[PDB]
Amino acid sequence: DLKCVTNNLQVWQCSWKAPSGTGRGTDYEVCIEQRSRSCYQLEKTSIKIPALSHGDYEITINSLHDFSKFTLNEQNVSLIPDTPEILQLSADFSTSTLYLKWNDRGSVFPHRSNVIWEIKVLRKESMELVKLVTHQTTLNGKDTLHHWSWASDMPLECAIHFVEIRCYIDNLHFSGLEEWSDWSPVKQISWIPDSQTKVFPQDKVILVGSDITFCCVSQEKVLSALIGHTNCPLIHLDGENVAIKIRNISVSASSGTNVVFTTEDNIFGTVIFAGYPPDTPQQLNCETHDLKEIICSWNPGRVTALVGPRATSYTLVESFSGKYVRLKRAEAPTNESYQLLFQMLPNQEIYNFTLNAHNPLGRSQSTILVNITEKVYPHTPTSFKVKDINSTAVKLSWHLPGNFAKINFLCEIEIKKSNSVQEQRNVTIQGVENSSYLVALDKLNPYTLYTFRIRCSTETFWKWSKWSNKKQHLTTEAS
Ligand SMILES: *[C@H]1O[C@H](CO[C@H]2O[C@@H](C)[C@@H](O)[C@@H](O)[C@@H]2O)[C@@H](O[C@@H]2O[C@H](CO)[C@@H](O[C@@H]3O[C@H](CO)[C@@H](O)[C@H](O)[C@@H]3O)[C@H](O)[C@H]2NC(C)=O)[C@H](O)[C@H]1NC(C)=O
Ligand SMILES: *[C@@H]1O[C@H](CO[C@@H]2O[C@@H](C)[C@@H](O)[C@@H](O)[C@@H]2O)[C@@H](O[C@@H]2O[C@H](CO)[C@@H](O)[C@H](O)[C@H]2NC(C)=O)[C@H](O)[C@H]1NC(C)=O
Ligand SMILES: *[C@@H]1O[C@H](CO)[C@@H](O[C@@H]2O[C@H](CO)[C@@H](O)[C@H](O)[C@H]2NC(C)=O)[C@H](O)[C@H]1NC(C)=O
Ligand SMILES: *[C@@H]1O[C@H](CO)[C@@H](O[C@@H]2O[C@H](CO)[C@@H](O)[C@H](O)[C@H]2NC(C)=O)[C@H](O)[C@H]1NC(C)=O
Repeated sequence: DLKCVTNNLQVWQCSWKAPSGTGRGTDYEVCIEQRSRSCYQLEKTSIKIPALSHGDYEITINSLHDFSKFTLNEQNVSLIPDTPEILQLSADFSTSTLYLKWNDRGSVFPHRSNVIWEIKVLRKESMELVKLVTHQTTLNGKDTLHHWSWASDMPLECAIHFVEIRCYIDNLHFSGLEEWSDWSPVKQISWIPDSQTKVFPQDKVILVGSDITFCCVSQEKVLSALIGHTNCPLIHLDGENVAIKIRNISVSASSGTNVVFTTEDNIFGTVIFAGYPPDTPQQLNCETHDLKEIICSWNPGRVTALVGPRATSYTLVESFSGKYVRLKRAEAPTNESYQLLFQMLPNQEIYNFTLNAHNPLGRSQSTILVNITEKVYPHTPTSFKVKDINSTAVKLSWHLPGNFAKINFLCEIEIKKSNSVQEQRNVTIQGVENSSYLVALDKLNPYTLYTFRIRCSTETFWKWSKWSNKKQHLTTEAS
């Protein structure tokens, strides 16, 4: 009943059967005959002989007295890897995820061989939760450190979690059978009940239509729990501790849906918010009243169903300039659409806008490049009259705010006769200082119950302006 094993492809640690004819406490003498000629003097069963890759052996055993029918051979062997050992297991309770780190002792293992790690996670010694398999190679017999994490489906607070690990080493050039290592000694992480919250998780957020479980630690029996008028069966974890699985979570209200666990005397609970990420900002356009600042207005799409301290946030970043601007919003006192302001940079005249949107569930973006000039929108004129030199027609003078000393206009002036006709004419004027302007007409009918009206334009092509206060100051008719 002999047997040979090995943990390094280098040495074979054999151990034969019991005694045939001699009693207990006998010494032994074994020899190994292949090509060499070395013998041994043993006191037990094991022998630990050098490993023979390709080649046969000839093993002679003697009982050391009252002899011995002991003769056998050796070719392959049986490969049992050195039981791995967990380096350090830790948790991030906020995200309720596990961190494992161990070191394959590749260093004490010769050839580049492939290895199979198997990680196992139990929630209570018994129940099995995740089962991982990664495959790789014993890196040039160097100790290589491995990392593995997992975000539990249940909060790490309301149940103990053990984690073991073992491996399989397949060496392409080994002939013996290759068995699995032992399971790494157990490494567990349990939370010490030390808080106010007994219900997990607190005030989380999830994509509507997802699945989620809720913890509840306690020392007094839990009678029942419900989401919203719902009453979920109780999953019985370990000391009158309870869990509840929830499926296809539905859109929460402005205030997150509630989850209450209830006991004999008291009641506990948390809240949950199910919404959507933000929609890609639709209809992103940036115009300009004056060539000083830009107005990028946009409209959000689907309502995130998340508001308040988790209302979707917007940020306008400029490509080259690098300047940005994160608009903070009131708690929805805006209506549907909203905009933001971006001060023009001197000597730019082209902006590569990208409106960013953030949300505790997702992010979106809509970018729009522009020639600020081609996108100008003048504000309506102000405070103008109708006076001139003595004769002929009238010389108008209008006031329009901003900075346009650089370009020209196409302010079309409409002249309306005595409640009948209205021909059209336009005179071009350059940009002046932050002040009024001075135009001109030609040969107009003195009085004749005439009326005026004005609307502008720009050298660049875009929106016109709001009409101004309609005036009808008839100069002199009889003298
Ligand atoms: C304003 O528009 C520009 C467009 O101009 C750029 O277009 C890109 C595609 C490239 O040819 C670049 O040379 C032009 O200037 C937006 O450009 C964004 O550029 C970044 C570069 O970091 C792109 O991301 C990159 O993507 C590659 C592979 O996809 C990665 O390897 C890089 O690491 C990097 O992540 C990005 O796709 C471009 N944006 C989009 C979505 O078009 C620019 O983003 C925008 N203004 C800003 C700053 O937001
Ligand atoms: C998740 O639920 C929806 C339907 O939700 C409904 O409205 C809720 C507010 C609540 O009152 C629920 O009880 C209601 O049932 C499921 O939608 C159906 O999905 C099937 C396919 O799965 C589809 O054929 C039907 O047309 C859908 N019905 C409609 C219009 O809602 C959805 O299936 C559930 N989640 C999953 C993945 O099964
Ligand atoms: C490797 O070597 C020994 C040598 O005895 C193996 O024993 C042989 O096993 C095979 C398969 O069972 C048989 O066909 C042979 O008859 C056995 N002996 C001979 C002739 O060599 C042993 O099973 C192998 N593995 C171990 C445990 O080392
Ligand atoms: C930004 O837009 C303006 C308007 O298109 C550009 O200025 C014009 O440039 C063209 C050359 O293609 C000239 O013919 C026009 O006379 C210019 N407009 C006027 C009258 O001011 C400007 O070049 C654009 N920015 C850049 C450099 O791409």
